[PDB]
Amino acid sequence: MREVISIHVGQGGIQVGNACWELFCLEHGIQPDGQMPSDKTIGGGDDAFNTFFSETGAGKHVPRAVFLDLEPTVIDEVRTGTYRQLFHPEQLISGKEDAANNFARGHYTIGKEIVDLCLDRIRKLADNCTGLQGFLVFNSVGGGTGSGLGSLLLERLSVDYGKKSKLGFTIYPSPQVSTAVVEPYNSILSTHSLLEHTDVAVMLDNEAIYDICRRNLDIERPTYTNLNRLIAQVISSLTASLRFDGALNVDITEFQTNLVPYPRIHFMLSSYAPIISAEKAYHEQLSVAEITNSAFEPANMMAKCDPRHGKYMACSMMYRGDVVPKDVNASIATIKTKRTIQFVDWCPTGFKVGINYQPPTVVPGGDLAKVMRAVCMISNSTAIAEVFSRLDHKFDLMYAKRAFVHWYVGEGMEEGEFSEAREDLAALEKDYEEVGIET
Amino acid sequence: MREVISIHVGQGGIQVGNACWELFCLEHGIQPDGQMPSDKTIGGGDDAFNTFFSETGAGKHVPRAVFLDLEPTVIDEVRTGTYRQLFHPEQLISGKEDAANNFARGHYTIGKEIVDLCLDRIRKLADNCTGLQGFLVFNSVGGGTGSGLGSLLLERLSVDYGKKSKLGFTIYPSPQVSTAVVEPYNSILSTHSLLEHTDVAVMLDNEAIYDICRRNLDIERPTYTNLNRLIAQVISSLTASLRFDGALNVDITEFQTNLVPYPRIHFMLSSYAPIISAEKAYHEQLSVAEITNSAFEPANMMAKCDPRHGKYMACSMMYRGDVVPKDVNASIATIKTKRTIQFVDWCPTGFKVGINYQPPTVVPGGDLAKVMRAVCMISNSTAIAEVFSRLDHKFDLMYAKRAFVHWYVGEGMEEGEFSEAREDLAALEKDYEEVGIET
Amino acid sequence: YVSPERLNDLELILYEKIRQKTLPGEDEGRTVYRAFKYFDIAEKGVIDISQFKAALEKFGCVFDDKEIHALFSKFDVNRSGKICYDEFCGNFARL
Amino acid sequence: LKRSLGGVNLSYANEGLVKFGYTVMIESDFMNAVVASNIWDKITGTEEAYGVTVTSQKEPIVRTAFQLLRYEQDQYQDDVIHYGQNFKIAVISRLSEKPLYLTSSHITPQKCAKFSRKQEVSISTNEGINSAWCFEYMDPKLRYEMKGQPVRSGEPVLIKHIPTCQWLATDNVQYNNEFGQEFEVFCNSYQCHNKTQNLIAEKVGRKTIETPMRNQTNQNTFRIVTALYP
Amino acid sequence: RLQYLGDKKSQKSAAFFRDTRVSSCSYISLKGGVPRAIPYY
Amino acid sequence: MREIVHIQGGQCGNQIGAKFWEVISDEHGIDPTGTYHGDSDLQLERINVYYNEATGGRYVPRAILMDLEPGTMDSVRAGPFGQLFRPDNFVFGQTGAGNNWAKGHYTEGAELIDSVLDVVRKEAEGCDCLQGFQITHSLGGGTGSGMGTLLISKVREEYPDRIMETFSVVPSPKVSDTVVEPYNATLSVHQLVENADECMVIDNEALYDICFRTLKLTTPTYGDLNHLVSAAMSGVTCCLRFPGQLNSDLRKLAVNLIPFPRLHFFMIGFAPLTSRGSQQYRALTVPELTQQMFDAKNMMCAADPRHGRYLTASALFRGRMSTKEVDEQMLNVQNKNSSYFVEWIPNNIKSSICDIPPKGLKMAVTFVGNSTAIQEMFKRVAEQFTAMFRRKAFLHWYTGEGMDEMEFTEAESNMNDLVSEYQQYQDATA
Ligand SMILES: Nc1nc2c(ncn2[C@@H]2O[C@H](COP(=O)(O)OP(=O)(O)OP(=O)(O)O)[C@@H](O)[C@H]2O)c(=O)[nH]1
Ligand SMILES: Nc1nc2c(ncn2[C@@H]2O[C@H](COP(=O)(O)OP(=O)(O)OP(=O)(O)O)[C@@H](O)[C@H]2O)c(=O)[nH]1
Ligand SMILES: Nc1nc2c(ncn2[C@@H]2O[C@H](COP(=O)(O)OP(=O)(O)O)[C@@H](O)[C@H]2O)c(=O)[nH]1
Ligand SMILES: [Mg+2]
Ligand SMILES: [Mg+2]
Repeated sequence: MREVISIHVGQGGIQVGNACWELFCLEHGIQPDGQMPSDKTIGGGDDAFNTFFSETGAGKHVPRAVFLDLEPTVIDEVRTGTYRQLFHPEQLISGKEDAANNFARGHYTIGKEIVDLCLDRIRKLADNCTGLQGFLVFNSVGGGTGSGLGSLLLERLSVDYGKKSKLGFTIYPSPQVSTAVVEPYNSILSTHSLLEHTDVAVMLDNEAIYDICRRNLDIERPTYTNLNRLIAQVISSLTASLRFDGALNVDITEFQTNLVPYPRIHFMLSSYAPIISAEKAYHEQLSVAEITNSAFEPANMMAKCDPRHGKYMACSMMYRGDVVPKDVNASIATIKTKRTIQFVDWCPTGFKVGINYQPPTVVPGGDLAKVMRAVCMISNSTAIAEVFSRLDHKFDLMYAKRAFVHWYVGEGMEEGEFSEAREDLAALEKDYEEVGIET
Repeated sequence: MREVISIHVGQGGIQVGNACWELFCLEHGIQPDGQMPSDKTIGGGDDAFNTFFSETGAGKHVPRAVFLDLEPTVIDEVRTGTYRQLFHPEQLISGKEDAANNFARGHYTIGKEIVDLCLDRIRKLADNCTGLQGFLVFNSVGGGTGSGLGSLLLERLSVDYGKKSKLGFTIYPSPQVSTAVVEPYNSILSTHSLLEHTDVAVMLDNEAIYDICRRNLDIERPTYTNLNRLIAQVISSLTASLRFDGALNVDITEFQTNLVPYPRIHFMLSSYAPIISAEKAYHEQLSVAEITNSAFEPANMMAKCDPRHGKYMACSMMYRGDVVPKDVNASIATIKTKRTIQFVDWCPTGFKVGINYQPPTVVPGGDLAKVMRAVCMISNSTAIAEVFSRLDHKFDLMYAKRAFVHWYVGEGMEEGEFSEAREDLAALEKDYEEVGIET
Repeated sequence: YVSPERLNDLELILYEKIRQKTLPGEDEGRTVYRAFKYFDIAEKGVIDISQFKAALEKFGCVFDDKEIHALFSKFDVNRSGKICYDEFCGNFARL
Repeated sequence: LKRSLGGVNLSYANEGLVKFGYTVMIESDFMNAVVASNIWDKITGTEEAYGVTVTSQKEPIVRTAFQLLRYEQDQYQDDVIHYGQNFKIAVISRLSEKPLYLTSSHITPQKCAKFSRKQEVSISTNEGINSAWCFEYMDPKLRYEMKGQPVRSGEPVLIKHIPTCQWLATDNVQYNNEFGQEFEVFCNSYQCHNKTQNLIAEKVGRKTIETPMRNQTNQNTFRIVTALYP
Repeated sequence: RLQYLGDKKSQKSAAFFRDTRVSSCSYISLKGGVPRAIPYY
Repeated sequence: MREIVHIQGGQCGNQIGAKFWEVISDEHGIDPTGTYHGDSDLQLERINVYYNEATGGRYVPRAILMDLEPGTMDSVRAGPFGQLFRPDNFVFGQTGAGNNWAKGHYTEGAELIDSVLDVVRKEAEGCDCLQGFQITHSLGGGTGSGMGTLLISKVREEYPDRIMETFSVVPSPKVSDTVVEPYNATLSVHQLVENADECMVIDNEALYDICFRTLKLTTPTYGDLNHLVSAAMSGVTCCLRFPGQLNSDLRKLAVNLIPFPRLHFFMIGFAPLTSRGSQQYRALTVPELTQQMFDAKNMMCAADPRHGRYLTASALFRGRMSTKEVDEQMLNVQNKNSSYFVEWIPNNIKSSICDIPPKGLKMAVTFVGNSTAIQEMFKRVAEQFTAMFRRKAFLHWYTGEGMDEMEFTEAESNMNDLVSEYQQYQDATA
């Protein structure tokens, strides 16, 4: 009865969306054929597939997903891929022309000819759902289609539904390992759209994953398959509590009231641990003692921002496996004892605790083997100001004398809008500086 | 003891009757040759086919319909087709020469020598029947023989019978896609002929039917055959209440009151749902709540007029399948609560719910898959104003210079008929506006 | 039974069904081939009678088991029981 | 499992003339299963009645064996069972200590099937009207001139409740209990929904109410079967 | 008493919604030519 | 001995009838075949009330099924329990009603009244001393309200002394099953006031609210709604068939339930109700029975008895209970619920005792009470006509039977003041 509708738009999301579902598929025992034979279980068990799947009355399960992109290239591979018989035949929206990495195209001219289908699909989707708890949307910010259609879609929801909480996982350009040349433009204007419209944002920069993959997995030539695997874990990591028995269940509704002190400060960064491959794992111990300790290692963070460069504002952790809760308290206490990690003055209690028994599931053929414990660290800190600053520094140099501006201007977007972006992006930064001051 | 005699005239009438009779025969299980398998004659005395079939006494089952047409092409096809042995070899009357899209020709010159046989044949057919409930007439308005013999037959039946209820399933011209160029004339004149001599009529325009197939069934290159099949579905849905037991039953007499507050202008707009193909069928819930909602969407409407333009007078729901009656009442509540459809101020309660148990039957070679529920749409609103005016405007535009008129004048039609009929069209373009609007 | 031209007639209606379902700019053979490639999962290139029946039902051509077996045997000359849709789609394209 | 799976031997059938006393099985012809009983699980009934389950496995077990003891003294003192001669379902003495009888009660908003939502069939110890049953030939036309006729083992058998006139049949509905997975058992009339104008039949008099004019589908099909060997 | 009843005089007034087949209540006021229709028992 | 008769008409009126005989057949220990197999010798002593003696030792109900459409009566006899009714007693034509109150009272229904009046008179003459008629039908339907009422109207001209009942399912505005639902009921309603001695109003909304809320059922079917209404029927005559400490025939209730000669519209309720998953977890005894029965929501009328004050009320406790406990709970309910057993008639609750509990339950009660709270139903339900009358029409489907305007403007003149009769007897005080 507790269900969440997933929204995926853009090339960046689609593959990460591809990764999340497979593991989601694996965790329930629903093979790509669309069935859940299990140990010949027919009615002799609980009803836990509600959280991410819906019953059709006799047989298969239809995922609660809607897919959006303007280039049929990405959709086609999924439609003819290894999961061709699972997704709804028509809920896989396919476009006609590529967004060509331009925001103006993806937000004012070509993106307005497909939203109608998206909302129609979602409205019907919400109808089936009875215990809607929120929304999870995966999108990319460095692409015209990504920011554009995603921003427009999110805006539409804001008025259509309103108070329904939103949690979105975006992918900002890496600090230095970056591909697109006009990506910063789309990002900032994307930030304005989601700045005052989304509730919880989880930074998921790409470069950080590479080091996590290389250093710990000890892989020197990772591919896009590997990075997607990690993200699916966290996505499955954060929401797995709602659907399995746990000592202290935590609902997606219990993040806006426990992690965002102020309405505008709602940008947060993630990290994951433990990370161990299938070769050097069984000879290591993996105790709650150090697993928590490693989670706070700056080099292990899932984003390229040094937590040592700012105070800590609010934290939230979830435990899994056979963790004895008292073990949870012991790990936290010493962390406070350590002086390297420091909190702000106005947050007396800054640790939210939750324990879910189920062990993380392993998809064969991957990198992470079967461990008996793990922890997901999701914390909001004032240090994230730098990343917004660094993007701002890039914008100023490439906007001082109208770089590639005419491409965006001609599509209809007003020139003065960019002045609006600079005002909002810098305004948020100046907001963050004041927050960290001491009383 | 209850029967309905179906009368068909014209090309469209003949084809629609063909498809509908195929559907009826398959649904009642009578084999094409007209001989039931010798294992299910237990109820042969009463059974249900008495509504459409009259046992010969030795086994053969005669449809209670008559086919009329002035062009031997279609009539010949029926005899040479696979249904050759079913229809009576005299009740498919054959004409001699075509009317050729001249409503004047088919009403005073070429039809006088044949209308006599139709009256005798219909009287003979009705004599065997005991509990005549009503007459159904399908005709093509824009067709010469259709409107002409269609109009003359209705006018004659008026005096011949009197109070017998009778429904008119006409096929008016499409708004923009056209088959004949003189359709505005033969359309307009037929309107007056039917207005005060038919009690109930339902629009069955083409384009609305065409789009419905394209949007749902996913057949980008549909032929007329796909069109006729749905019409047969609508007929079966409308008449199933008379031949299948149910908690709530609606008879043909249950319509002249529950939806006809007035005698003169008798018109309707209908819709159907669901229309789901196999590739998109098993993957969806097909719930009663959702199906009804899909019914009121203007996109699925079966006539080229958006119902949102005005006010709904009354609407009759006929369900067939495994609908739980408690669900029906709840569904109507959501329809009333939605603010996108506003009832014409007077409607106090214009819903008539019909519940039948027998599920719809699937015919080989069709597009519909197998479903366990359905909903029928028959409701008229001021939205039927667009259909009449749009036909009229063409009438004035093409009559302003006496074009195509001479084809009519020299065939016997006086000049005053056109002048008088258009006055009725004015009497219909100043009807549905008095309550379309604090008086 | 179903020895006489009734099998040929069933093909005529079937060819019409794919023709109606065929997308613009592509022949019916591609439309039938794509459906076969959708249903099959082994990727070897051979499907059983159940897969063939599932493909027919998707196209809307649903018939009794006897007719389905006759149609399969008509194009399954080798009698192995694993028809090759590569030739089956090609025949439709030629027709 | 041990007791329930205790050895059971179905009695032989001579000349296909099933007679009261021969420990016989009850199969679902359409559901391809044998009626199985349970003593452990308790239904939500103040009295002592126990649920029933139809099982696909056809290996013979005691819990799937019943007894056909003459329900009432009648004119038919000869032992061959006759259509419409009252008889009762009796459980094997091995399953439970107290004699157990299968029974059903009428429709009720409070008393309804757990899954099928129809009138439930109860294995209780009541000793009233609720025990009777009477066979009826499968062929609808022959329903009249079968009265008093012999019943032959191996011929399809339908079941109807004399206190209520409802057929005991099985439908494709799952059920949960210890003994693996199983389907449910309940009484109902899956009459062909098509109506027959019986009213005019009487006044015109062409036909009488006795001969039924409504087809009865297969899902009600049951066929009594005896043991393989004597 | 109190209770309800019907209306039953149709071919009377409004000259247009007269005998317009469409469950349209009784007829159309049009005294002012504006909005509310007649608000079966 | 003081037996009664039943005349149920219309598809709605028929379906309720289809179960009551199902319900009655059980109480007297009778199965479908028409043979006796009961358990208790008291089961059979008072059997003559509802059946007539017949050859072969078989019994047949004293029922007349009346309809104008062929499907309904064709429907019932082919279903379970299809053998009880006498084939001769059936009556039907070849036209139908079509929820047109006009056609059901002047043209078609009028012409066939001969047979139904023919059959009804004969059966009543047979009984030793006719107790009275109970008429069940749906005023929202055509044949029931339209033609069914006339039979109610006509029968008064022949049997002035016997008393009447009406289990009329008046439709509610919340969910209407017909657009005509609000030109057939009242026109049958208006004629109902001058002839109907008593009236039971059962609102559909109450049934669905009753089924979903307390029973905790998920997907009920009309079979669920029908029986609950039928159960109420057994309560009215329950004490008329079995001995008891305090008996009260249908006459005795009539005396103590209608404060004034014409105010004869009641609301009823049935207790106790509990879900399948809840039976064990409840201790059933006398004092918690009152909590359910007196609860407003338990009422089968859409009206809320908290909108007004109770005039008179009666309750027939079912199940073997002593005499002391029955009275005392009345004293507290009267005092505690004094605000409603308004104030000018002391102790307006009647008491009955019977010693035959419904099979499978050890305590249940039946409720028949009069409270002004019925005023809302005759105020709101279809109240739109007062505004929707002004525009004169829909006529062409009803003057087709010769009905004129004067037949309508007169009714409120006769009908204006029911509440204006009920309202006045709600504020008055000594
Ligand atoms: N980590 C990761 N990032 C991706 C992936 N796919 C796309 N991206 C991001 O997308 C950015 C470039 O955008 P595109 O490749 O054009 O994808 P898009 O956002 O959908 O834009 P369009 O091509 O117009 O659809 C890169 O900078 C990546 O950061 C992916 O599979 N993994
Ligand atoms: N939807 C649909 N419309 C049809 C069909 N057959 C004919 N029509 C209608 O008929 C029109 C063509 O003229 P017809 O009415 O068929 O001509 P006719 O009825 O044969 O009269 P004559 O040609 O004079 O003999 C088209 O515009 C269609 O709207 C059909 O099978 N389906
Ligand atoms: N509670 C209940 N109401 C019913 C039943 N059958 C019909 N109705 C009601 O009767 C109304 C329709 O009555 P109608 O068909 O016009 O009566 P008829 O003209 O005699 O057939 C619907 O609004 C239903 O609510 C039933 O079995 N139980
Ligand atoms: Mg892209
Ligand atoms: Mg023609």
